[PDB]
Amino acid sequence: SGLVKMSAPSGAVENCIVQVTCGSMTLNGLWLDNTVWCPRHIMCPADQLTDPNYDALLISKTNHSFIVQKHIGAQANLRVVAHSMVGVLLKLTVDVANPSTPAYTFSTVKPGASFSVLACYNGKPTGVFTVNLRHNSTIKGSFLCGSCGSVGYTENGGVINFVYMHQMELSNGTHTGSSFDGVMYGAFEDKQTHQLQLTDKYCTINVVAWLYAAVLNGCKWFVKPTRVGIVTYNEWALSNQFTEFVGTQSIDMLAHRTGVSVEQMLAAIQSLHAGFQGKTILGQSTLEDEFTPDDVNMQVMG
Amino acid sequence: SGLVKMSAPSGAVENCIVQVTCGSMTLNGLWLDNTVWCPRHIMCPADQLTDPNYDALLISKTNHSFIVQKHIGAQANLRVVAHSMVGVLLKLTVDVANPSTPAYTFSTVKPGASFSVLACYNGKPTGVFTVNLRHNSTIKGSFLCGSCGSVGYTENGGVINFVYMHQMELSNGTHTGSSFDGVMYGAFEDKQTHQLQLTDKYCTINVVAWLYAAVLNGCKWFVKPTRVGIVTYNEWALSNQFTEFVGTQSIDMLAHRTGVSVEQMLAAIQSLHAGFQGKTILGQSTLEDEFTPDDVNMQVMGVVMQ
Ligand code: NI
Ligand code: NI
Repeated sequence: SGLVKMSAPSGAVENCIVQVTCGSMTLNGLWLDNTVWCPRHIMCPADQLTDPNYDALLISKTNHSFIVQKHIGAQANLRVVAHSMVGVLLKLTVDVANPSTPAYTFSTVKPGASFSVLACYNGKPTGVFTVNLRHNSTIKGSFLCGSCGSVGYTENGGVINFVYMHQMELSNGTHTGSSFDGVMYGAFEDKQTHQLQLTDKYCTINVVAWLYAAVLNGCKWFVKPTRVGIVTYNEWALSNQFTEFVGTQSIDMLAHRTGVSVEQMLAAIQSLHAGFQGKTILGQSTLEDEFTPDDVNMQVMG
Repeated sequence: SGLVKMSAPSGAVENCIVQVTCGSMTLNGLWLDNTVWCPRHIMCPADQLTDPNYDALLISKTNHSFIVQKHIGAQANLRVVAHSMVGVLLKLTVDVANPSTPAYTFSTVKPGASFSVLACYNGKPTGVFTVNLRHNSTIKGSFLCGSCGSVGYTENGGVINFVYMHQMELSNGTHTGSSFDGVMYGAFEDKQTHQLQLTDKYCTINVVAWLYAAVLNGCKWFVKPTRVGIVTYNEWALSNQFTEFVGTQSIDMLAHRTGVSVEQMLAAIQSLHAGFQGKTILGQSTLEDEFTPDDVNMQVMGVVMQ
C-alpha cells in the first residue's frame, strides 16, 4: 500500500544520453541507432534566441558544426556524418550505432497523460521525476538552464516509449518540449518572445483515479450514496474548469474492486471542489489530478 | 524553476539487481563485488513467516541451498561459495564479481534524510521514487508483496550510497527495511506481529527549506516582519510535534540568497501550522517536510554574487 509519484527506471534511457555542442551552445541529445536527436536552438547563438531564422541558421552549418560526446559510461566523441532539421529538432547522423539502443517507440502523449523525465545537464543524467501533460499542453516540471534536450518517456513490456524532448521554460514552473516528430506540445514556438498559455483544467479522470486510490488506502469519508450522472457532471465541468469525463476500462477496474461507482466519485468531486472543510485525503487538502488510472492500478494490490 | 520530488537516476543500481532462490522462495537481491544481499526471510517457507526461528533456519542451510540468478540486462552465471546472516539480511558470497559494480559505500540515514528507492518485483526494476526517513524511523513509500529486496540509495560526486533494503509494511502506506549492516530502521522485527510505531514529527529544517524554495519560485505571501527566535521556536516545537531546529550552512545559503531570515521562516511555520487561511504554497495547503535543504539547493541555488 501507499501512493507516491513514481517514475519508470531510467537506466535504459541513461545509456542513450549524449552531449551536443554547436559553437558556444551545448545541450543534451538522445542517441538511438545511428541517430542523435536534439533541440534545434543549439544552432542559435545565446544572444539571438529572440526571433531566430532557423532555415537560414541551418544553411550556414555543416556536419563539422556539431560535436557529440558520450559522457557517461564508456566515453567517446561520436562523429557527425549528416544533419537535418525535423520541426523543432535537429536529427544528426553519427558514424557509430548506439550498442545499447533499447526496444523503443515514439509517441505523442495527450493531455492528462503522465510520463517520466530524465533531467540532464551537459549530457549527464542528474534527476528523475514524473509529470503530467496539462490541459493546456504544458508540463509542471523542474528544469534549469542547460536542461534542454532532457528526455521524457514511459516504459511497458520492456519497450521505452520516448514522448518528450525538453525545449523551454514558458513561465514559473511551466515547461514545454516536443515529441520526436519535432512537434512542440502546445504549438509553442522555440523563441524567447512572450507566448500565451491557454487556461488549464483539472483532469477529472485522474482525480477519480486518485479518489479510488484513497479508498484502497483506507480513506473513504468522502464516499456517499450521492451520485452525479456523467452527462450532468460534464455540463458542470464545462463551467468549473474540469475536463469532461469519458469512461475507461482502467477506471471500471477500480470501480469494480472498490464497489464505489464512477457516479459516486463524480459527486465527491463536486463536493470536494467547493471545499474539503478541515479534512484531508491522502494528506492533501486539495484535489490531485496527476495520477492516471493506470498509474493508480500499478500501485494497488492485484 | 519549479520544485518536484526528484530521484537519483537508477541505472547504476538496476545493473546490480538479482534474484535469490531458497527452496520455493524467490526474492530480489543486490549484487556488489562478490556479494549478494537479500532479506533473511528467504529462508522461511511462505506459510511460516509469522514467527520464524532464523537461527534454526540458518543451521539447516548450506551454500547449495541458495541460487542466484540475473535474467534481466547483462545475464550472469553465479555460484554461492559462502553464506552468513547479518541482522535481518542474508549475505551471500558468489564466485563472480559484478562487472558493473558502481563506486559505492554503505550508510545509515538519519531521520529527516531523503533517499531514492528502486522498487523491484521478480528481479525486475519497476519504479523509482523518493522517500524521507520519518522521525519514527519509518518511510512512507509505495510497495506491494514481492518488493522486499528493493533498494534505497543516494548519489553524489560519483558515489552511490546504499542505505536501505526493503523488508515490510508496518501499516497503511508505512514501510521499513534495513541498512546493509542488517539493522532494521526503527528496530522493527521481521515477524508478522503487531509492532507499535512511535509518533512522527514534522521535520522543521525541511519545512524551512521548502519555504525558501517557495520564495525562490515567486511565492512569498507568508513572509512577514514577524520573527520567532530559535530557542523559543524549539520550546514550541517540543509541544507541537515538530523537530528541533539546528542551523546549517545549506539553510544559511538560502537565507542569504533570499534575504529572508530563518526566524521569519520559523514564525511562518507557527502561523501556517495553525492553518493556511485559504491560500496555497507551491500548490499545497499543508506543510511539506520531505525536501531537505540540500535537495532544495539542487533545484534552486544558482550563481551567487560575492
Ligand atoms: Ni535551450
Ligand atoms: Ni519478501
